Amino acid sequence: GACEGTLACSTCHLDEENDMLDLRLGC
Amino acid sequence: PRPFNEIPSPGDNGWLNLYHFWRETGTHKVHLHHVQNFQKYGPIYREKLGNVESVYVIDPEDVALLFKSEGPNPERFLIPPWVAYHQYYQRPIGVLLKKSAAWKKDRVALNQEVMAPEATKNFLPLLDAVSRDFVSVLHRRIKKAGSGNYSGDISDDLFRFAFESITNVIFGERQGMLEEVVNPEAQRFIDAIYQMFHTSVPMLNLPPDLFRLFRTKTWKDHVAAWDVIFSKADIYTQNFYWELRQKGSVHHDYRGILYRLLGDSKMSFEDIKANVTEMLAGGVDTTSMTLQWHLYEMARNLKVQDMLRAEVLAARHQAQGDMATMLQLVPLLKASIKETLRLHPISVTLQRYLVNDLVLRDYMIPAKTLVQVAIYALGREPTFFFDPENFDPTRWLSKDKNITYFRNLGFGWGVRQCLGRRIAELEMTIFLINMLENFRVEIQHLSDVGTTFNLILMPEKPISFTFWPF
Ligand code: HEM
Ligand SMILES: CC(C)CC[C@@H](O)[C@@H](C)[C@H]1CC[C@H]2[C@@H]3CC=C4C[C@@H](O)CC[C@]4(C)[C@H]3CC[C@]12C
Ligand code: FES
Repeated sequence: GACEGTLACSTCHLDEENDMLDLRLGC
Repeated sequence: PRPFNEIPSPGDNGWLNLYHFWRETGTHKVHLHHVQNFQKYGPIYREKLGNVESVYVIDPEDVALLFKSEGPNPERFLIPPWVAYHQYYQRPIGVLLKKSAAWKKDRVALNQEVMAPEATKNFLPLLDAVSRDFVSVLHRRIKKAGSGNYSGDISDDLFRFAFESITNVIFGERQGMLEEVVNPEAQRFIDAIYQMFHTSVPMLNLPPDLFRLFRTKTWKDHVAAWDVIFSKADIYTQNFYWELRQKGSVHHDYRGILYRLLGDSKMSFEDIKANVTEMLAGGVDTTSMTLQWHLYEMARNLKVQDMLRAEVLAARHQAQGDMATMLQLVPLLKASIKETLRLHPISVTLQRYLVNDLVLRDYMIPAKTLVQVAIYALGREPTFFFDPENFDPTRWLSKDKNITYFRNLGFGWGVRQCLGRRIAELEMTIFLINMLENFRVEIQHLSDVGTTFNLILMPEKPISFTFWPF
């Protein structure tokens, strides 16, 4: 979780969430 | 695994490559230069321009590999005139010009206030207020024209709109840039931003040693533009800081990003002020150019405009007027924004310096190499997008989750993606909701408008819209 829970990366992968996923999120 | 030197290339002489680029394509057409290069070399190539060598990629499959190998503190290409100005004139740098641990500390503090859902929900009424005033400007101009109609180039108005918006979310205060009589000093800030970008171009691909020697006039103009940016941003921050102490009151209502950062963050005042400067400058030319392209594509594609209007009207009804609820009921509109950035990116490329050796297309790319993804060329490439010249928002709604794989790159990717991404997306979605509810947009004597590289990509010539009340 590099961005630290602000929906600003995708390193926590376990409309905005949908886009981070194309490139569920743990946070 | 083929060595680096076998990657297709015009040659190893950077100054000769620069010479041919300027002569055949020109500085303001670097996006075309990328298109032509992939057609000449294939899906990967290297080119040394002046002092800077890069590997260029276009395939989303190679893009995926680049971003998977990314380290914790990514670095993109730094604009040398920007760096030289900050170093020489000793200006404090923000997140854009920082690296490693110092970048991370700023970014993490900023993300809490500008990226996180809990922070961004507060932006809605601040951005909605500005968009509603933009609508009123247009209705007023329609009344004055007397024809039930308004035609004009609204690029200047879009710059003012973008400025009102960014200042409202940062400062929690309206600057009055949408009133009939405008603050001339705020207008000077807007103009300087445009100048800073425009004057950056003739100095690209050159070391600072050569700037002042062969681009002395441009450098001087560039320095003057940054000085305006810094003067006014610093005055805004200074005034806000002191007025806060004059009114010394804890607030329960949201007061803006700056209030949040000054009130409770790990950032020093000097880091805060540096970053405010970068947020304000980032806020003006990008969303305004992107919105202009969107309106252009809606005027060019009247069936798509109709579809978007109908979705917005359904969403306003379904939400019973609540903006927060509405923003989850407009998937086609959000897609049309992705689609606008596909065809008309702000950023010609994304770039990363490799932390480790990396294989792309059976070529070994050594660590510390600069790798660039050609965003503009990707968006026009018929092998990666079906009918690329067609403005088709549904393209992004496809259940075929392969068609969209590493395609949405307008705001970059990962931990160092666009810092203003949420602000920009919200500002543009809210703007277009208000516009679609109030007006039909057309272009009389429609013609294809090209693109020019002014550091950011921009329409090559003015676009004159006609607005009808709906
Ligand atoms: C249509 C609107 C915009 C577009 C298309 C856009 C595009 C971009 C891109 C492509 C990057 C590089 C990302 C990467 O390297 O992965 C970037 C970075 C950045 N943007 Fe934007 N941007 C927009 C609006 C804004 C706004 C409104 C702000 C104001 C907050 C802003 C501030 C920044 C900053 C400070 C960075 C550097 C962040 C860092 O290095 O940590 N941008 N933007
Ligand atoms: C004014 C700033 C404080 C923030 C502006 C920022 O929101 C955005 C417009 C900037 C940030 C990084 C910039 C990129 C940095 C690196 C390059 C590589 C260069 O070859 C072309 C310009 C290009 C592609 C820049 C285009 C403009 C970008 C995308
Ligand atoms: S931690 Fe960055 S997206 Fe969840």
